[PDB]
Amino acid sequence: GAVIACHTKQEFDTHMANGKDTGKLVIIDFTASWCGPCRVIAPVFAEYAKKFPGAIFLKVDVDELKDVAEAYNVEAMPTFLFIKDGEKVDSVVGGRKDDIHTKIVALMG
Repeated sequence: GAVIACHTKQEFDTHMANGKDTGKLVIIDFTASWCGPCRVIAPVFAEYAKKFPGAIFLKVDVDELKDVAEAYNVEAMPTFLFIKDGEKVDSVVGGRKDDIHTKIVALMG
């Protein structure tokens, strides 16, 4: 149960495809190194990955994958997107710890 940093669009796509194929919830943390709030939520997101080995936890640095961030209309940092069966199903804008846990548990079933 580990957070996977996706450093290329190709890396992002292969893990996204794995989640779609296996029916697992995928949670993307859209983050930046300049971002204070992102730094704060980072260890919490890492801990969720350990607690939920049944879901896939991806990290996307918005300045590294500018095209992926744009595709997801990322307009505040951090933004967490929840993907299920290929589609966005939910989001959390900001380091809202409890909200993130709640949605993981609810969406995983």
